[PDB]
Amino acid sequence: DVNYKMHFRMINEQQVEDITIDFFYRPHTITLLSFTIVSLMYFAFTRDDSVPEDNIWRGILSVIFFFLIISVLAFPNGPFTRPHPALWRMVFGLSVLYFLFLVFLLFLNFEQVKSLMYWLDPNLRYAERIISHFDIFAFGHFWGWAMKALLIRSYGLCWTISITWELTELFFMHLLPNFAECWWDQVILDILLCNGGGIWLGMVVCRFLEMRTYHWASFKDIHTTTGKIKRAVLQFTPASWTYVRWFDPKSSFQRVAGVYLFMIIWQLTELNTFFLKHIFVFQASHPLSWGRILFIGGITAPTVRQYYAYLTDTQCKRVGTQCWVFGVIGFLEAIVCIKFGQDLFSKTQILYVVLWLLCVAFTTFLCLYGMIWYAEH
Amino acid sequence: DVNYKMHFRMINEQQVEDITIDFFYRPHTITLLSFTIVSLMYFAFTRDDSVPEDNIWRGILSVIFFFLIISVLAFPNGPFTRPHPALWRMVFGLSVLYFLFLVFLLFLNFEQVKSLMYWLDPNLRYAERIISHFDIFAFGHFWGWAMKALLIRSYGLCWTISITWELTELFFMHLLPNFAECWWDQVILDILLCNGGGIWLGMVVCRFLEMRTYHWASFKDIHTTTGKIKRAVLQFTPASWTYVRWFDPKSSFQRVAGVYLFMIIWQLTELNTFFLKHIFVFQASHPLSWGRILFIGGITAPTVRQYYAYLTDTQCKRVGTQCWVFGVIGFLEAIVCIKFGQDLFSKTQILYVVLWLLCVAFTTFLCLYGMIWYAEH
Ligand SMILES: CCCCCCCC/C=C/CCCCCCCC(=O)O[C@H](COC(=O)CCCCCCCCCCCCCCC)COP(=O)([O-])OCC[N+](C)(C)C
Ligand SMILES: CCCCCCCC/C=C/CCCCCCCC(=O)O[C@H](COC(=O)CCCCCCCCCCCCCCC)COP(=O)([O-])OCC[N+](C)(C)C
Ligand SMILES: CCCCCCCC/C=C/CCCCCCCC(=O)O[C@H](COC(=O)CCCCCCCCCCCCCCC)COP(=O)([O-])OCC[N+](C)(C)C
Ligand SMILES: CCCCCC(=O)OC[C@H](COP(=O)(O)OC[C@H](N)C(=O)O)OC(=O)CCCCC
Ligand SMILES: CCCCCC(=O)OC[C@H](COP(=O)(O)OC[C@H](N)C(=O)O)OC(=O)CCCCC
Ligand SMILES: CCCCCC(=O)OC[C@H](COP(=O)(O)OC[C@H](N)C(=O)O)OC(=O)CCCCC
Ligand SMILES: CCCCCC(=O)OC[C@H](COP(=O)(O)OC[C@H](N)C(=O)O)OC(=O)CCCCC
Ligand SMILES: CCCCCCCCCCCCCC
Ligand SMILES: CCCCCCCCCCCCCC
Repeated sequence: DVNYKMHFRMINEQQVEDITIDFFYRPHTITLLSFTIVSLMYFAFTRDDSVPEDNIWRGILSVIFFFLIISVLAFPNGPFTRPHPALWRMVFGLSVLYFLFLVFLLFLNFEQVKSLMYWLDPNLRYAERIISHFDIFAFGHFWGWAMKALLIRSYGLCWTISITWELTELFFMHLLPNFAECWWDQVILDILLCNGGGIWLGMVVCRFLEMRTYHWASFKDIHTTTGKIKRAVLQFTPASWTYVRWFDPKSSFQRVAGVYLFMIIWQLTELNTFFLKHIFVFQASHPLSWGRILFIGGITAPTVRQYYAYLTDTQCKRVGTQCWVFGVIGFLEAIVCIKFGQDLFSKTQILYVVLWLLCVAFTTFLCLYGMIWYAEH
Repeated sequence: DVNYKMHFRMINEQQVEDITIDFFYRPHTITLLSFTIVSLMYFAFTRDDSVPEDNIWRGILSVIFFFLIISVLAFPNGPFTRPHPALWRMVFGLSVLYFLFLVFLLFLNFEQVKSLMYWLDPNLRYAERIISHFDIFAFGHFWGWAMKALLIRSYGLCWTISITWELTELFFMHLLPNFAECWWDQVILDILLCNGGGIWLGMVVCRFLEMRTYHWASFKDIHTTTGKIKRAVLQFTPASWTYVRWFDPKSSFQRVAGVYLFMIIWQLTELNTFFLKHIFVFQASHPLSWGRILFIGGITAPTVRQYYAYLTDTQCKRVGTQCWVFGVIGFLEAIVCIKFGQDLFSKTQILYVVLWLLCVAFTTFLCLYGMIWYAEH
């Protein structure tokens, strides 16, 4: 009750501790009101509004910007408080915008969605060997895996997800057999080098952060210029690292089911990315692909932390709002891919779709024994 | 600091006191997660999306519906906690929807706004004596004035703004001289009966509610059926009524200028209503006209109590988020009228627009002496 609302406030709206420069946190919401009104007056009395399409585009951009401002004013900032809670409020505002956009798309038919996508960018309408495969997107995949390893902190989770998803991508070759590819490309380059290296780097960084002691001093008290610069740059780094062990030695059935649902939703997000790219046929270099991946990772970090907090802490009896929104976003992307994807499906074998559900369950069951037996030894 | 955040929480997120039926307040945000996903699955796989135009309409309704659900989870509930804080989160969720809508319109040109309005309702494109003037809108205008009187509790405000607006509504006859009307339409029917009668009814309600003692008991503890029914209907009535006195006997210049801004923004909302009807031609009977007045009426109730809290209590050092949004909405509607209204502007004398600014200042200055001198006697 009294603790419940406080325990949930530690998941939704984490407060900033040890505020030295009070200027950075004192609200000035009336100044924000004046700024918004004056900006709208300028953009309404000086802008040129003779072109319809550009008017619609700029209106959409302005609506997004001022929804971000409203999110700063009202929305919660998750379990994170660096560099500033306003940033995570803005990320939550983007999450809500995306969730509503996905809600809208479920009512338009395929022709209307295609027309909207062509409106977003008209160019869509027209649309040894080891060394060559490395690219910027391999860099992105590796760094995303590193961030996931940082946030999850379990080899038996990240590796299970990596192997399962790589095998699913290999199995879904029949959807797009035109492209010239081999199993080795999506086995070695991904499981061994990209995903493996990302997981290793993330794990070593998490190990460092867990045993690092945090001695955040006031930016004002520091005297030397190099010290001030170091304090400024180190702010973007986390101020603390929670001790994340998913599997208790005496874990109950509820905890195992929670971790299983976590892994299932992770694979669902990977599947949503794959099938969105497949159905709406934009290249990986297109902003609608890598921008969405970046946004999903930025959502994923606080969502992972909130899901861990809800699953472990027995005092927390409400799931955080960002984790809720991420769950809705993942499931709505799955529904969108289902609804708009019946054209490419011919003789769907869900027998493989059932297959990793047991294979994840078998592996998350060996994770228990692999630790329960190791706990004895 | 510690009190500041606590005191602002009393304006933004008022908590429910003496919770007896805990069922009505226990969150079930995972059940709300399963409800939306299952709801969209039904509307995505069973609905017929062959009509391009009706898909956009139902999509807009769905986005609005699922922004209320997000607003229930995240947005604050103002200074009000009856009949349930969720309702006042949905009412806030409409304010953010409406405020962002006005941000969009400030970039569209007059042809697109008209084209958008005809889309909402295609019928817009084509578009003794005392007893006869009474109508349903006189009922609304009276009850709107009665509702305001509850939240203000001062004759020297509700009458100053009633008198000075009715003369400003009457002075604007030159803008629309086609309609056959006389000065006595807005002199006896409104100033004396509609507005004057509404204020009197509103004031006697406050006189009752302020000296009424509140003895809210458990709904379960009540035994008789008539008592249970009486308790249920009585929930929609307020649980408490704060003693509001705008003018302190020793009021400072910051307080007088605080009330002066309240009087000015009140006219602006009255001025916005008159103009956007005149600019975008639609009659009062249209749902685009009376629908907006009902929404602004519901928005006004928490905004007045948040503005009063900010004005008086020296501990409150942040204006509530609902009072912030209503300030932006009341101004964006004025910018919208200015940008799209230059066609009717021919030889505008802002001399009368300056005129009530002094006339309100003179009357809000006599309100001081009218109370300061009465305080001595
Ligand atoms: C057609 C296809 C065919 C194949 C289909 C295959 C189907 C396969 C089968 C799948 C079935 C799996 C069933 C698992 C049930 C778990 C129940 C359980 O343990 O309860 C709880 C956990 O579970 C929860 O409820 C947690 C919150 C979830 C809600 C937010 C969603 C956001 C997700 C985003 C997640 C993040 C993802 C990040 C991504 C990187 C724990 O019990 P509790 O007592 O509530 O917890 C105690 C804690 N308190 C309450 C005391 C504080
Ligand atoms: C230029 C723009 C305006 C400038 C002034 C600004 C004022 C802004 C306005 C504010 C008032 C909001 C009400 C708008 C009036 C509705 C339009 C109308 O007359 O059409 C009726 C809708 O009848 C219904 O069935 C209503 C369904 C639920 C309500 C949805 C309304 C939109 C969101 C409101 C929810 C609250 C959100 C915030 C509230 C502020 C009848 O039409 P229909 O039977 O649907 O006929 C089908 C034709 N189409 C439309 C499908 C093609
Ligand atoms: C071209 C046309 C020509 C004609 C133009 C005519 C121009 C006419 C000229 C107008 C000039 C009037 C200027 C007066 C400024 C005085 C300010 C003042 O005293 O500060 C504060 C009040 O003022 C505020 O700042 C309050 C919050 C306002 C922001 C939210 C707006 C929402 C409105 C929604 C209104 C709802 C309406 C509902 C209606 C039914 C008080 O001082 P403070 O020290 O901050 O307060 C102490 C308390 N704390 C801080 C210690 C806690
Ligand atoms: C660009 C700024 C450079 C860095 C300037 C700098 O010194 O930042 C310090 C401030 C916070 O200063 P404190 O050390 O009191 O808060 C810290 C808190 N008590 C804790 O340790 O948790 O950072 C921000 O607000 C965010 C700034 C960035 C806004 C995007
Ligand atoms: C401009 C943005 C710069 C990037 C800002 C940045 O990295 O800081 C975000 C958080 C900071 O975490 P806190 O210090 O608030 O607490 C942490 C919390 N108590 C915990 O338990 O971990 O770190 C991550 O999530 C790092 C993962 C990658 C995130 C992308
Ligand atoms: C339809 C319900 C009929 C009325 C049924 C009824 O008995 O309501 C009681 C509940 C709350 O009951 P309490 O007296 O414990 O809370 C009140 C608090 N202790 C106080 O006094 O402030 O009211 C609602 O949630 C109303 C939601 C209505 C749905 C919006
Ligand atoms: C379905 C909706 C039914 C209508 C519900 C209704 O009337 O309740 C809303 C509030 C109730 O106020 P509280 O009891 O939360 O506290 C009051 C606060 N502490 C104070 O200081 O006043 O009353 C008004 O604003 C009445 C004005 C008219 C509002 C339209
Ligand atoms: C949480 C962070 C969200 C970041 C969103 C990234 C989207 C960027 C899109 C850029 C498009 C550029 C086209 C030229
Ligand atoms: C705060 C309460 C908001 C209520 C909004 C009222 C809008 C109703 C519009 C109904 C249109 C009906 C057209 C047939």
